[PDB]
Amino acid sequence: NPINYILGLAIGIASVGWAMVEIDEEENPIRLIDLGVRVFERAEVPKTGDSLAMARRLARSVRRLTRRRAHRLLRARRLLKREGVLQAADFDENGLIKSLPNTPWQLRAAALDRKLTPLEWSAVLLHLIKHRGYLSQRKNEGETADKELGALLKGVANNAHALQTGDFRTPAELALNKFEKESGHIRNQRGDYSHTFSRKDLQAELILLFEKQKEFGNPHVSGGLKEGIETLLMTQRPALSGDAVQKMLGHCTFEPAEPKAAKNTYTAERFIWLTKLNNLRILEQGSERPLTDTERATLMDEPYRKSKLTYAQARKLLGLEDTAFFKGLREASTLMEMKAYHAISRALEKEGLKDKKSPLNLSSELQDEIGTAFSLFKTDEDITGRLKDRVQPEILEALLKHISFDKFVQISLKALRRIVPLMEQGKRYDEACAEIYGDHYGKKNTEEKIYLPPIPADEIRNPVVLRALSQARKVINGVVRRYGSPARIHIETAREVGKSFKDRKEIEDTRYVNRFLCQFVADHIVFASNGQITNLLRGKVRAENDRHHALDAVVVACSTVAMQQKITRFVRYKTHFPQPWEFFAQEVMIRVFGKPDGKPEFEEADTPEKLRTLLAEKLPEAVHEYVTPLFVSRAPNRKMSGAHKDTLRSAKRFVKHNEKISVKRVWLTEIKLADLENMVNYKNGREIELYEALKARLEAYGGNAKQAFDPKDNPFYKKGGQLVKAVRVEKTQESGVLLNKKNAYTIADNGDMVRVDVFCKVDKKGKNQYFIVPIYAWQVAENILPDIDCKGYRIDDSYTFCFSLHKYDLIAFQKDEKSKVEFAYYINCDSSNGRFYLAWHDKGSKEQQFRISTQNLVLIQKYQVNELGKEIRPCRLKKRPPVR
RNA sequence: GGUCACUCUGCUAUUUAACUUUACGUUGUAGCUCCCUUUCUCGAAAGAGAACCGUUGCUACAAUAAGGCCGGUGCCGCAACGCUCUGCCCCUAGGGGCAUCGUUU
DNA sequence: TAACTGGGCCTGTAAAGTTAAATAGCAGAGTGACC
DNA sequence: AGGCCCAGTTA
Repeated sequence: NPINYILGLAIGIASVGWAMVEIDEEENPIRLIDLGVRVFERAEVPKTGDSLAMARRLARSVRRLTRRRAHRLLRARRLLKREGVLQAADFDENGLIKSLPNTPWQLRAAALDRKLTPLEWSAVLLHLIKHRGYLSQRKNEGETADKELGALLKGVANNAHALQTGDFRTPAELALNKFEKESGHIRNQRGDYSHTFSRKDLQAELILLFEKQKEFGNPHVSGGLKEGIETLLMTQRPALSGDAVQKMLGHCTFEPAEPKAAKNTYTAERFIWLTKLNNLRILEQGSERPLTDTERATLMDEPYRKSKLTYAQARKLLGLEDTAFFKGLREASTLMEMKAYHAISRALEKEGLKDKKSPLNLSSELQDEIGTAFSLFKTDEDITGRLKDRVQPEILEALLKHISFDKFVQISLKALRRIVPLMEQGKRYDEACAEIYGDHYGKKNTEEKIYLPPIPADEIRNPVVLRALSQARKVINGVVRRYGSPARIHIETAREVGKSFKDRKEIEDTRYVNRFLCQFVADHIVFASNGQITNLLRGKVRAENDRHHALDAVVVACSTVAMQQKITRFVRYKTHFPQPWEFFAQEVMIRVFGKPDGKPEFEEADTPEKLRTLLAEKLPEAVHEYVTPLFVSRAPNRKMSGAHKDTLRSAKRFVKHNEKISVKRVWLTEIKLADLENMVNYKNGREIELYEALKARLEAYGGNAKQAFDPKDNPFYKKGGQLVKAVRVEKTQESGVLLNKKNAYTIADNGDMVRVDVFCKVDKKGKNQYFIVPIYAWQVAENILPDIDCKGYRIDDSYTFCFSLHKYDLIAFQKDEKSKVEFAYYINCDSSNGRFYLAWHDKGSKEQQFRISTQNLVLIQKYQVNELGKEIRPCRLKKRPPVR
């Protein structure tokens, strides 16, 4: 099996591809061999550009929030029962309070003046616990500039200031006189923050109430009840706990199994100091010069004595005035800050055993330990658990009172302890590294294999580029595992593939430019091509990616020569760089498209034999049987995960009387004429005059609902004087998802179809009718297998099972009794008509390059297998797979 | 000497991953409230007055994935990656592919 | 009265913190490989 | 972009 490969691969954000070539003795390729292109599912939400895992993280966060709030209210009700406020006869079967009042603001205001019923008192407590305001929970240090206070902070601070004035005693009293004043309502509406309170003010109201209801003879003012309610109001789970920081740390440079040193460590701060000092060889007298040993020793230990050793103090300590020095800094801005030592010193001088002018002292190892503790942990529990019986209790209490460390450095404490004395002597960082670790300091151990392994867990930041590198490794290994190891493959990352979705939309080498790809390919196995000069080699060209990756591939296969040499020379500051060779300038255009030949309108060479024979008769001995008509390979998605749509709609009629409609309120600002036509009180004829008034108000502005119905400029009023901010509108709901089935009639649109199972049947008039059934994620969660085919009737035993498929799986095409074979790729399916969206070997821009097809009478639709760059086999399945 | 790349430090900008909360929004149920369909009752008429349902606004409460686990204030569940355990599909005992399998947990 | 077909509508959101990591720009120190 | 309905047309 003779083999030779310098093939060449070109990658992009939405596609990768490769084209093979036969090489000779030295750096010269003969005729090409084979090509194949894979496409991508861009790893980001298409329109927004958000990460796919970002929505998952937000869903997890809101799940946790909702669940913890529910359980906090449950604990509140259990405490209400225990402390004797309410008895078991006051709780229903679901644990809720019977006849619980719905006026907690008025009751919170009246509790300042009168006695409260146990029901009123329980309602007030539950209302204070459920709506508890915002907690600052940020670093207590600050300055005299707060410019970025947004809407939430502005509202909270304004309400707090209005509560600190001598007119309103409590937040509920202020809420009642803002309810009446201008808002008309109490809470926030339409994403506003004007009415939110600080949790400190709500805690103050809770304490003051408890005191007042102690004055007025409320029987339930127990200390246990007060402590429980205050704990339920104030307690929050910590943001960082345990190894949360440790699991997020990088790896030390030289020391293999050692964690990074904290930036606020003694050793690390002295290391930064010595780095600055020894690399400060910057004194310009017309020529630079280092600092002598006596100069360094004199200036070194001043940052401990004073607060900040700035450049002015440095000059005033030793130097002159004419050889200005102080390299490439062009005032004197602090030059160094011993922030860890100075911060510990001022914290201990605040309350502890310390004097202001006197210099403080502690074991350098203990300083290291406390820095590491405050960087790796934030809760007092974990910090004490790490520093108990390592430090004294009083100084530990002071440190927990006023110390907080955040950042880290790139090298461990062990390597730092080995390195910093060599810098104290005067040696440079690289000198110490070469002296200690023998100038190697990292062993690639280049286990060059034929197959390329994947990347590790902490691969890179960008998930789009992570997926790019993963599928690039896949496509490279697929060809290396069957065509031998390549000599000078190809490299090709587009300027847009690198990074910057937002800049990508602005455009419609500042990127993660192969820093993990170049290293990976160079170690575990090449030609570094440049997309700018990758269009160059003599040979637009149908920008729509039928084979748009193939040209980039064949030319990334040709970048190893003086072209790149004087390209680097032109990057340094050359006119001609042609490389015409092998007389395939138009043969490649013939092969990669299939039927291009400069004709631009001709039947595709969709057959192997036909393609080879026709190219043999086109512009002789360059024909190689190891080729097949090229078509793109789709990365398929078979994930069974997904979620239903977030919008909740009424479904009382849908389940009780089985009319296929949902009802949802629509704001008058986002309303349209069709919504008015689907008003609940209009289509049943309840409120015709209101409908006519709304229609007139909309038509007066020609459909501009944001301007016709605008608060504070054009409010709408019903007959009688009641405001209308939204109206219930009916929508057609053929299929849905029932939610909260125990306590309500609520539905949500299906969303996230995971797969489609297609059955085929005969016996109407000797013809084949196909029925297609959808399967969504919620059905997989509920473990059900549907039997209704999108418009069709039930699936009985008569219908024989034919197959099932997911997105991007290819199938076969009839389109009629007598037509062409038309292999295509699934994209979507229609829940109403059963239609299919499809795309063929053309890149398939979903906006315009779509194809629509209905499926009831197609006379042939078949499952297919479309593995690597071109390895298409026919797959057949006969056992209907279930869902769990 | 220039070009590129790499290690370390400082500052800046952007991006990514994890976690803690708040305020909304949506649906439902109550209560008060704006309209209003229908059906009745009292009326000899005029006129009143009730009731279900719909529904405007405000307040409260509930739900806010659907669902999996298992030796309670419990862990997961809209993502990515991979072939060590399984299935499917595929290709020649060997090898791939895709997962409903596993990992980040 | 049932399919086919082009058009077109609706889709969950903002704000406040604790962290870690990745890319790029500038300044400072060095290394190595090419031109 | 996914989901899928709407009004017209066609067999």
